[PDB]
Amino acid sequence: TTLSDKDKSTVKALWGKISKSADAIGADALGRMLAVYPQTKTYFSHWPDMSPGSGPVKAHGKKVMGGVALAVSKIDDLTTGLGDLSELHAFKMRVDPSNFKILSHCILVVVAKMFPKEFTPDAHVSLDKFLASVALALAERYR
Amino acid sequence: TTLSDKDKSTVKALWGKISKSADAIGADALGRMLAVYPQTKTYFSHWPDMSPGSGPVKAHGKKVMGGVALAVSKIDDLTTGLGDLSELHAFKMRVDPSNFKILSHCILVVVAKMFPKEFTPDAHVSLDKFLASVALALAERYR
Amino acid sequence: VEWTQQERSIIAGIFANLNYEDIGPKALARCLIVYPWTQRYFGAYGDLSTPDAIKGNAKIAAHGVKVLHGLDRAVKNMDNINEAYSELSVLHSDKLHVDPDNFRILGDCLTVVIAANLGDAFTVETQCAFQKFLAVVVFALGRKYH
Amino acid sequence: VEWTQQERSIIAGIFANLNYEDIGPKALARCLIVYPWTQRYFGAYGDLSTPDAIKGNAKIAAHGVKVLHGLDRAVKNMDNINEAYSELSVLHSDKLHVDPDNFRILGDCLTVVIAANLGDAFTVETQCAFQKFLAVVVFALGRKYH
Ligand code: HEM
Ligand code: HEM
Ligand code: HEM
Ligand code: HEM
Repeated sequence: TTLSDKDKSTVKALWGKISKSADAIGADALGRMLAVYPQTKTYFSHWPDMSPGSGPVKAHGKKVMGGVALAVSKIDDLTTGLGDLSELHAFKMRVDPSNFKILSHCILVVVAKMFPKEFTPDAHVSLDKFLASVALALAERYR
Repeated sequence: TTLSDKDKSTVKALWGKISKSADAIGADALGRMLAVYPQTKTYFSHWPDMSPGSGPVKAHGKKVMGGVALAVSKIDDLTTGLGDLSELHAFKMRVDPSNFKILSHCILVVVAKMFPKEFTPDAHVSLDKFLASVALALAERYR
Repeated sequence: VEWTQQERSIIAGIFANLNYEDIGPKALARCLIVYPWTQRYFGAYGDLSTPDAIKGNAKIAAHGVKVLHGLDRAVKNMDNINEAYSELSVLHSDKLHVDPDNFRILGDCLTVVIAANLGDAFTVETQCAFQKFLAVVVFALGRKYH
Repeated sequence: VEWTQQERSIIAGIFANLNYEDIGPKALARCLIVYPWTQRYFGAYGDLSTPDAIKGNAKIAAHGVKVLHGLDRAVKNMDNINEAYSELSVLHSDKLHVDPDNFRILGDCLTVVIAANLGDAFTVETQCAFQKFLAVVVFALGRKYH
C-alpha cells in the first residue's frame, strides 16, 4: 500500500543507521531465508553451498541488499525505480513473488537481531510497509 | 500490481457479460468462502446463519459484488476509488487483508462455475490481477 | 487429517470418471498462463510464448495428464498421503527444483478447471472436500524439501 | 512432525531462560502496532491510540504475558500439540472470534522480539527450530475453526 511521508522518513532514518552493515544484513538474511524456509533453495541449486556465511550466500546477500539500498533511494517511485530489477526477476530467474514476503520477513528479523535498540515497533511498521512496496514493485513485470 | 490497458479492457468485457448475475456471484462466492475457509466466519459472528444461500449470506454477497461493480467503474484508480470502503474495512470490521485473497479465489471459482466458456485463461489472469488490485486498494487505510 | 465418509466419497467421485486428457492439460495450461513464472521448469517443452501456443502444446498437455494422474495415489491412499508422496516430494525438490508454492497455485487452477467442468455438480461441499484434499496433497508434496 | 533432539533442546532452552514479563508484552504490543487490525479484540483494554499508549498499556502487557505462557504446554509436550491446544482453539474460534491468521503474525512479531533479545545467540539453527515450533502451534490453534 502507499507509503506515507512518515513511512518514508522513518525508513530513510533507519536506513541511515543500518546501511553501513548492508552487506552483513544481506548475507545473514539470505542465509536465514534458505535455511528457515528451504522452499527458497529451489532458486539457488546452481550453488555448491547454501549454508549460512558461505561464499555464494555472502555474495548474493550483498547483491540483494544493494537492491534494498536502491529501493530506499527510489522510495518516492519504487515502480519506476525497480523496473529493471522486476524485469530480471520476472523473465530470468522467474522467482515466484510469494518468496519476496519470506525474504522481507528474514530481513526484519536480521535488522531486529543486529539493531535491537533502533528497531522499535514504529520503525518495524514502516519498514514492513516499505518491503511490501518493494515486493510489489519487483512483481510488477511478472504478468 | 498495475493493471494494463489489456487487463482493464479484458475485465470490462467480462464484466459486460457477467454483471447481470452480480448478486448470485456474490452470494455464492461468500457462502463458499465461509464453508471452504471457515477461518473467515470469524467476521460474521453477528449473523450466525452462514449456511449457503441464507438471507445474511445473500445480502452480504450482494454488498461485496456491489463493491466489485464500483471497483470496475473506478478501475483506473482503485486507490482513490475504494478509499471509503478501505476506511470501513480498516477500522470498523478490521478484516485481516489476508482474507481478501481467499474471497477473490472464491469469486474466480464461482465465475468459472457459472460462466465456464467465457472464463478463459486470458480472462482469468486479468480478473485475478483486478481482484489483487481491489484487495490492495482495500488494505490502503489499514496502517 | 480425519476424513468423513462424505469427503472420501466426493473425492472418489471426482476421479472415478475423470477425463484426464481434458482436465489435466486445461489445469496446467491455465496455470502457465495465469502464473507465468511456472514456466521456469518447461524450457525443454518448446513454444510457450503466447496463451494459444501453451494451449496447443502437446508436450505441456502430456505433462498436465501426468501431474493429474499424480493425484491418483492420494485418492487410493487417503489416510497415508504423507508417506505416498514422500518420494515425489524428494523428486520435485532434489532433482526438479520446483518451488512448492507452485503446487498451491496449480491446485487453485485445477479447482477452477473442475468447477468449470462440473457446473451444478460442483456443490459447496464438493469444493470443501476437494480443497481439503488439495491442502493435504500440497502439504505432502512439500514435506521433503530441506 | 518429526523433531530432532537439537530442536527439542533449543525450544526448551528458549522458554527455560525467558523473562515472560518482558518478552510477552513486547511481542503483543509490536503486533498491535505493526498489524493494527489485531486491536479489534481489545476494546476493553483501554488506550490503544498510539504506539506509546500501547507499549505503556498494563492490561495489554498482562495479556502478552498470558499469551506467552500459553506456549508453555506446547514446549512441555512437543509431540501432542494438536491435542493439547484443542480447547484453546475452540475458545479462540467460538468465543473470541480471533482470525487464526493473526496467530501467524503474532508469531512473526514474537520472533522479531526474541531475535532482538538474544542477538548473536539467535543463531540460524535457533531460528529454524523456533519457526518450526511456531508453525506447529499456529496450525494446532487453527484446527478447530469450523
Ligand atoms: C527484497 C527483495 C529482493 C531484492 C531487493 C532482490 C535484489 C536482487 C539483485 C539486485 C540481484 C542482482 C541483480 C544484478 O545482478 O544486477 C538479484 C539477483 C537474484 N535474486 Fe533477487 N532480490 C530480492 C528477492 C529475491 C528472492 C526472494 C529470491 C529467491 C528466493 C531472489 C533470487 C535471486 C536470484 C536466483 C538472483 C541471481 C543470483 C545469481 O545466481 O547470481 N531474489 N536480486
Ligand atoms: C473483493 C473484496 C471485498 C469487497 C469488494 C468488499 C466490499 C464490501 C462492501 C461494498 C460492503 C458494504 C459496505 C457498506 O455497508 O456500505 C462490505 C461489507 C462487509 N465486508 Fe467486505 N468486501 C470484500 C472482502 C471482504 C472479506 C474477505 C471479508 C471477511 C472475510 C469482508 C467482510 C465484510 C463484513 C463483515 C461487512 C459488513 C457486514 C454488514 O455490516 O452488513 N469483506 N464489503
Ligand atoms: C498437483 C501437484 C503436482 C503433482 C501431483 C505432480 C506430480 C508429478 C509426477 C507424478 C511426475 C512424474 C514423476 C516421475 O517421473 O516418477 C511429475 C514430474 C514433473 N513435475 Fe510435478 N506435479 C505437481 C505439480 C507440479 C508443478 C506445479 C510443477 C511446476 C510448475 C511441476 C513440474 C514438474 C516437472 C518439471 C516434472 C519432470 C518432467 C520430467 O523430467 O519427467 N509439477 N510431477
Ligand atoms: C501464540 C499464539 C497465542 C496463544 C498461545 C494464545 C493463548 C491464549 C491464552 C492461554 C489465553 C487465556 C485462555 C484462558 O484463560 O482459558 C488467551 C486468551 C485470549 N487471546 Fe489468545 N493466544 C495467542 C494468540 C492470540 C492473538 C494473535 C490474539 C489477537 C490479536 C489473541 C487474542 C486473545 C483474546 C482477546 C483472549 C481473551 C482475553 C480476555 O478474556 O480479555 N490471542 N490466549
